[PDB]
Amino acid sequence: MIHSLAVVHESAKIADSAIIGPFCVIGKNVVIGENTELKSHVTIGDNAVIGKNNRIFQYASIGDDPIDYTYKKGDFSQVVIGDNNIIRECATIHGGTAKEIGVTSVGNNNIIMCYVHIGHDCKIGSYINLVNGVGLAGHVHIDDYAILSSNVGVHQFCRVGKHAFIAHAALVGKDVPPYLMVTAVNAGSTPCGINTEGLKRRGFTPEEMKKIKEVYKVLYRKGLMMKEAFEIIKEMAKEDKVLEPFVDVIGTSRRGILRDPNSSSVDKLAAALEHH
Amino acid sequence: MIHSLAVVHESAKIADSAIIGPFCVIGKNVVIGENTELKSHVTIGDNAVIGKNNRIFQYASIGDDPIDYTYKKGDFSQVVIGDNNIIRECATIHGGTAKEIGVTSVGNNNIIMCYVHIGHDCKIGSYINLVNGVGLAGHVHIDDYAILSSNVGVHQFCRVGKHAFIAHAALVGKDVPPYLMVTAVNAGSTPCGINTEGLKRRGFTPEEMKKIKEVYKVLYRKGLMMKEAFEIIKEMAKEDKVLEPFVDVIGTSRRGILRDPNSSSVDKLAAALEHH
Amino acid sequence: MIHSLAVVHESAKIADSAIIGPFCVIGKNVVIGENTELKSHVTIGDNAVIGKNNRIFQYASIGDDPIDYTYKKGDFSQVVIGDNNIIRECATIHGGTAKEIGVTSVGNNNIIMCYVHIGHDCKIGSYINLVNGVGLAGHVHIDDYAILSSNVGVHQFCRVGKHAFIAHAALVGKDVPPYLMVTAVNAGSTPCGINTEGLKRRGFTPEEMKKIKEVYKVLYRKGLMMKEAFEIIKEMAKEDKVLEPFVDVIGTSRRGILRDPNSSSVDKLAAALEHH
Repeated sequence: MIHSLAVVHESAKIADSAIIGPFCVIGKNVVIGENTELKSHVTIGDNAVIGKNNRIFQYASIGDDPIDYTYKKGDFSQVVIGDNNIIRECATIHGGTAKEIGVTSVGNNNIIMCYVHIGHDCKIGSYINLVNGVGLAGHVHIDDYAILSSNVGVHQFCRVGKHAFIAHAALVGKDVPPYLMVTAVNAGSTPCGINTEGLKRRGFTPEEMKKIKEVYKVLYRKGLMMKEAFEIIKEMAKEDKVLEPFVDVIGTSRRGILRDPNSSSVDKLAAALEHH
Repeated sequence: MIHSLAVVHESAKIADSAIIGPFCVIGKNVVIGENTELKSHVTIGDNAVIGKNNRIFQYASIGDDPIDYTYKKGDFSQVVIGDNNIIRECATIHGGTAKEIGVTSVGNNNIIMCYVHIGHDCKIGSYINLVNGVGLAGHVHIDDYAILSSNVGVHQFCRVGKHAFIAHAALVGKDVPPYLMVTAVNAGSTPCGINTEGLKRRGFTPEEMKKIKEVYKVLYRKGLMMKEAFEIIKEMAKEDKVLEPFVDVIGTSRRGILRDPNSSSVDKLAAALEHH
Repeated sequence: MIHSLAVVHESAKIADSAIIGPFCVIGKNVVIGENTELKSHVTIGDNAVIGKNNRIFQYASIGDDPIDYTYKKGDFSQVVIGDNNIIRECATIHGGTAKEIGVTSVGNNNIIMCYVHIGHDCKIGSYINLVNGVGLAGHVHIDDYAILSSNVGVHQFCRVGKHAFIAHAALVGKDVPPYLMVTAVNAGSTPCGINTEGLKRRGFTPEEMKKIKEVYKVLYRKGLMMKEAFEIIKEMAKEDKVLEPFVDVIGTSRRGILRDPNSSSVDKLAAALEHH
């Protein structure tokens, strides 16, 4: 039911089973799917497409103007949201810009928590947790099952690979390989092993986790340069397909791969001081 | 007066002298006490109990669903708020969960500032300042008179003892003894002496402050392990009751006590290089 | 047009061409100028003065009570905002206090982004970017063209000089000279050269940039104390007027000047180990 105290543009298409609470404002050419609830005080920008079974909390702003100095009124701007999402209080999801395709997209089954910001042209996958205060600048890709903890910041054009975990207040300025744990290097971020807890919970087998950890070693513990490491990883991925996401993220990197700048202190050459 | 433009469920109990501003949304079985003002755009969740003389600012969300993967609709969730509180813009206070008692509680005379988040099952005491952007994950206990500065984050199940001061952007991952100053170790937090400024202002005497500082030494400067330090503190507390809160926080710790990991650099054994 | 679903006090003066969206709340003795839009859900506090061509987004709170323990009802509190500003979602701009003049002021052509907090008695100049989550405690001065990146915090009474750039999550606790790049020293902030990118974009010439960089050297690379450096800078400013803002910020400092505490590691005396 559309509450009598909501404002809805007449061109909006709202499924019968959708709940539009009091004091919601729904813009031009919006589509809202079946069984989606907008609790109260929700603003939906022009052209937004929202799927089924979504729960959107008060003071969430969805599909409104990008914050981009290159944007000007007359540009087409859109947010697409999938199904089964929870979007909490004061979240902001902005539409895309003309320099790409004008689309910000969010997939399925995500938990987007309080004060979370998803900037213009982001691509958010499925089954993701964005904890309170996460901020994603424009053009950020977050892959399936990733966890970004509270106050995590991700700079423009960065990618977080599948099943990664980013710890409280880490700043992500380079691409994060899948499966990784990333801690705050106070200002910045560093690799901190594999997300073994998430992986066990999601049904990864000992054999799969062994291969993922070996890739971690190849990347960060064997004294190899990125060219040499990537070549080894590609060969590994042939036999073990659970490693394919490594090939994706590293191969298509825009901003370079997250490194451990202090690996030389703990790599093979540092720790091998005996024969055998 | 209940503004004509507010939405109030008919089962809500609102004192005559309460002010419910325009565009407020008040849920089922809510109780709002005498002389409490809800300025405008305030959302109050089902079952919430709010005391007297409270001032709640626009876009504050109080008593709504917990963010907890263990929560499911059908669970009883409640926020209890005491008297004389100020709750500022965009604050979020979530109800409790079924794994405890389903109650988040806030005491008296608190200042909860802009964008502050009080997660499920928190217990907030009285006379506390939570500065802009403070985030408290579930099950956090904040004791009386504590100051948590801007952007302070506290992880789940942690406790901040009475009269503590937590500096800008510190992350609290262990229990904080009463009376302490805590600074940001950039990512994390460390002890930085006693909150002498707050303590003087609150009427603590030279004798009391001398004993509190001696406990600081026992904990962090005498080269003692926690078992040995706690035993000394317990004996001290018999003679001087101002130390009792030390016994409370340390004795009942869930997450361990905040340490100085670099105490060995500045302890008795490091600084004693002469006789006498 | 004033939307039928907005609440406007009868003493408010609103220009014909102003757009007051649905669910806005406009307080006593407010003035809103020509061609300013308040999108929806905007709260404007008593006595606020807003200029022309402003665009203010949903859930922005402007001109309401200061967060100051010295403030009491009956004190005059005001926000003044200039022209051509963009103020994004969930921004909070608080009025001034009685200990100064009771005025918070914002100039022209600013971009104030999501969740930005401008505390009591701030003075914000023109052409400034305050990126998401910036927090300015009371009495903060931000000079023209400054960029404060996401989650930057500025303590009370601090000044950021013209054309400065403050990097992600830096904490500003001292005055920042004009033209500087400032990075997060994880907890705190440090000088990191000159804002050469902003300066080139704003039409600064090679000669001007050469002089600005020489002042950087005088301040941070020649092993000089602040008294000696300031005296040299003052003489430099006579010949080259682009340096005058250095004289302003350093000469009138309330909180001291931002230093590089580790300059002795990289100064003239450290790097000069040969003749010639």
